[PDB]
Amino acid sequence: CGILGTIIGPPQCDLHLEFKADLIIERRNSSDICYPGRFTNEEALRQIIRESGGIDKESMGFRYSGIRTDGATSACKRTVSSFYSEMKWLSSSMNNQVFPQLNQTYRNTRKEPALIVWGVHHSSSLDEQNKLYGTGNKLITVGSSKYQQSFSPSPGARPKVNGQAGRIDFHWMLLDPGDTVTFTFNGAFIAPDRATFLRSNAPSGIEYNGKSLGIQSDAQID
Amino acid sequence: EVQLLESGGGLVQPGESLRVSCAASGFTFRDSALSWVRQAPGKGLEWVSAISGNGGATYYADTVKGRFTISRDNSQTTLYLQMNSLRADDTATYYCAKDESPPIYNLMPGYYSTYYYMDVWGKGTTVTVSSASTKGPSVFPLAPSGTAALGCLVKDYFPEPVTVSWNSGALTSGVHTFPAVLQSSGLYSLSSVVTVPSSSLGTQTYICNVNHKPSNTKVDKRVEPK
Amino acid sequence: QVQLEESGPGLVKPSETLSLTCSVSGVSVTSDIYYWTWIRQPPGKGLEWIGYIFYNGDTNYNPSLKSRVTMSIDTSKNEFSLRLTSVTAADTAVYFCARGTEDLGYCSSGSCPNHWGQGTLVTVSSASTKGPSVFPLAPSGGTAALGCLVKDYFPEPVTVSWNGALTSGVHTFPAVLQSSGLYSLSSVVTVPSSSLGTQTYICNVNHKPSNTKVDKRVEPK
Amino acid sequence: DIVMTQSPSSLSASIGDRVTITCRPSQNIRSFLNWFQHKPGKAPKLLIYAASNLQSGVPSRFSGSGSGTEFTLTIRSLQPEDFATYYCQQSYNTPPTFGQGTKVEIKRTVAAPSVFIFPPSDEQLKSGTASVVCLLNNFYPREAKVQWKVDNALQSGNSQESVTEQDSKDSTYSLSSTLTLSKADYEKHKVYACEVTHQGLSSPVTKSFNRGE
Amino acid sequence: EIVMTQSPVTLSVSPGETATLSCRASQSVRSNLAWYQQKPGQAPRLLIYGASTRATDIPARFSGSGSGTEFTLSISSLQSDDFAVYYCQQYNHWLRTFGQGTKLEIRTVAAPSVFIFPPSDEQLKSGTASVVCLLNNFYPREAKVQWKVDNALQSGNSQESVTEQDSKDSTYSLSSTLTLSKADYEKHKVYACEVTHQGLSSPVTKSFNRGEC
Repeated sequence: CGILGTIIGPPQCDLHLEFKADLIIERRNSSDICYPGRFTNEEALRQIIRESGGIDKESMGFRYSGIRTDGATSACKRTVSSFYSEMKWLSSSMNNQVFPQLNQTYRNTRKEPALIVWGVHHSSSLDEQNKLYGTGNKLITVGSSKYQQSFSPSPGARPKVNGQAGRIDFHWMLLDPGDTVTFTFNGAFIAPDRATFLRSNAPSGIEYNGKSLGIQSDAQID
Repeated sequence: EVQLLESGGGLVQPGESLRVSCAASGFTFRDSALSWVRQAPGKGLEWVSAISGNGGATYYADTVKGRFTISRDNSQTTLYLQMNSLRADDTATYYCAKDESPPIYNLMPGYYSTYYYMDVWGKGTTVTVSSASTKGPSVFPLAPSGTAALGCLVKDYFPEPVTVSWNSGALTSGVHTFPAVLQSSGLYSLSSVVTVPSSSLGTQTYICNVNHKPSNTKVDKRVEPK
Repeated sequence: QVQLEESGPGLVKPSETLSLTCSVSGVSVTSDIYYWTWIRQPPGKGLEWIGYIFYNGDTNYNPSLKSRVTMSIDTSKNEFSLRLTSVTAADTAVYFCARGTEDLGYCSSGSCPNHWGQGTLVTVSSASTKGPSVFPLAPSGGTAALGCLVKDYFPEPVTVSWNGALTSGVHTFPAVLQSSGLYSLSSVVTVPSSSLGTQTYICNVNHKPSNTKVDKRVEPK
Repeated sequence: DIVMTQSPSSLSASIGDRVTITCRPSQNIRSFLNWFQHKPGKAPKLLIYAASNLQSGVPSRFSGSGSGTEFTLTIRSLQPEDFATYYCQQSYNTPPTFGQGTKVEIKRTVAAPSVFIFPPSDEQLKSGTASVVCLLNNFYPREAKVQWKVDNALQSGNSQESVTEQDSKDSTYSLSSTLTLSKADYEKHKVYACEVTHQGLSSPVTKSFNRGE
Repeated sequence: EIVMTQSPVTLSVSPGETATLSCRASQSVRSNLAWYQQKPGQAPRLLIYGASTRATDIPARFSGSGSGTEFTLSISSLQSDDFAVYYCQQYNHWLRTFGQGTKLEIRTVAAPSVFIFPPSDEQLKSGTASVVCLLNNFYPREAKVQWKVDNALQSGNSQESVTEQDSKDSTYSLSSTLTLSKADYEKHKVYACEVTHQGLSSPVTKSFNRGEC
């Protein structure tokens, strides 16, 4: 397991989705991702997790109407082709069908600031974007009271890793309590299913396992 | 000019003694240190010892800690090295080397500065320690059978070296004289070859001229196609 | 998904400027994520990376060459280019153009060219261009051989086809440098002896630096 | 400025054999290492990216492994089309740098050359030079010796050879030898012969022609 | 009492390129460290002393660096006359030690030309038989010779030596001698030298039959 992978759930990180730890050990050949991509602010994101205490997950409550949400890939095999455990891959539900302008708002009910992660998909070919998300301009915008940014796919071939020319890029935010993150997208968007909550921000309500040290080690455990 | 000249050396039976001289000539006022460094053909350099001022060294390597002793004669400006109880592995080309130190060290001009680097090296004297017993070579043809190769095998001699020329030095192009190898008998063997036009075999005579000065032996061997 | 064709003089005189162009097909040079790279390989030596350029203007050149090299992208012609000043014999090399895709999860910026052109040879020399003379290799237990001799050209390369139609059985030999300082090579093909009386064979010898095309047809002495 | 040390510089292996090429960078480069294949006259091709990812169109007999300071390209059952020079390339810091390359040659059964001799064309003789060409076609292994004889006098110094790279389908070589004479010397002699010595010929083969017949 | 290890044992660098050498030393050493350029048949010559301070009137292309344990020596612009062997010494332990030595090379791969020589009748009358195999003018230096007598691989009864890189063409040559008693030599028929080298697509055998020519 790569550490960042605990947040979004590749098959690797299946055991450690809701782990509780005083000491966290990263390992060298670990891969944060099943389908090739990289986290924005990656090194900064891990340092958060190492000292988290572990993480608790709860569903963001999103529901969908007319879309394929069950997107699967050769990259996330898991008995049969699959995806990130904690996200949904959204597709047109009929090939080459232009994707719906949709909006989502999720609001941070809990006292601890939530961790939210989302994806932008850069399709293997200009064709594949079309097949997947329909045709025309693609825009994704993420809005929070402290955060707003807009993302667009830049579709092309890239060197084949894990058998995929396509890439998924993850962007994350910290959401204060009582704050709404608004998700608006016409496609190419990988959606959070679950919010990540640190355990050292818990109220001593027995999830709470405070203040871990994350190390990098080649040694066994004892 | 700071050159020094090493005299002495030669062939000695194991267990014997031998001292090598080093005429320190030139810029060296001989208030500076001097050192000995030996190297056997087929091996790298190895520092042997050092001398300083008068009797300040007393600096010998662990290999010769109880065998070699270093003398200095400033009146005649010559450095010595008495090599007693010589063993087989002592066969090497003993180099006499100058010694220089950074000017911050060497407080008193005569005594030893414990940080020296050698700058001016000598010509070197070869010392061979065996139970051998000088022997001249046998010379055999390596007969040629557009371009042909021919040569001479110079076998079963001791000690090194031998010299080989072709046609009294009139033939140079294409000549390769190889390093000698030491056989289990303790004698050396080497080959010298030359490549020549195939068309020259029949008109042109090829003779290898072999000189082994240690046995004052001299052989010319005509190499003919057979 | 992209094709990359290199072009340029082939012969440049010492101290002069080397210019090369890469014609790109299949994608646009105005794309935000691709970068365009040159690499070179001197005869019998290793590959040497020259640099990359992004449409947004970001470039990086090998420090061995940075004070002499520039690159540019021509959006109007869908091309990108190499300019190398004050050349010497050390710059005689096959020059390859290449495309890569920015992929900072797996690669330093601009450092993984993954679609290359086949390379174009540039010779730095004061000698003049010379077109080849092309001579036939006429045929003598079932199979006959024939070919064409391409003699005395400069600099390299020549290309040879037989008829682009006859292709199976073709061998075009590496050029040899003659003592005169000019190159020579042969191209051969194996064919049925039963074919020598009735069917046509023409080698086409083409040498772009001398703008030469020479056709020889081959047959019994 | 990272130095890539590839080994061996060259190797020969039979068809179907497993081939291994190693690359050792001068500092740890994690997985930022690519492998390229370069076949004669074609564009260099990226085979493996980020140490182990097979590129599109590359056969699965090719695999990359390793990380840090030691990397391996394996070709599990060598085919004639795999004749090429292979290079490792680090993408860890700028400038990207390449290994010095590994030339992979195919071992196959002995194949004797077919020999052909061509007299100079009359068109060239008007230039004052006569080129006589001898062709050795489709042989293995690479040694073939070509001796020229003009009225049975062995020639030296007045010929040049050229050899093709190993063929991508049958793994053979071909060789041309060109004997160059002034026209004046060419017409003073009669019999022109190319004599070929090679492991596939039980004794040497001579092809010859008579000037002016 | 303080060992010095240079790396590698020998390196091949094209003329003009920079050749970086290594001088790893057990235990700390910084104040005193001297580099030397011992050309074959000559005494060593001082290049750098201390660590980076070069000797008097030596070219500026010789650069020195290092601290405590790891030490390097880089030759900026390489020349064909730099085919010498390089060494490094140290302070102090009141006992200076030298390094093992690094051989520096300066061309196109070249297959050996291989010749085999039977023993002379003169030698046989003295009771011994030396069979000599010559591998001439090859590059790079790595080459293997195997001896067979009536197809049986010989072990323990040969010796070989290799010339310094030839100044005139940058090649190497190698002589191997198989030594048999007269009685043994006269008991067998086929004497063969088999040569393996990067420039040869297949190993080459030269042989003779005793009592035939």
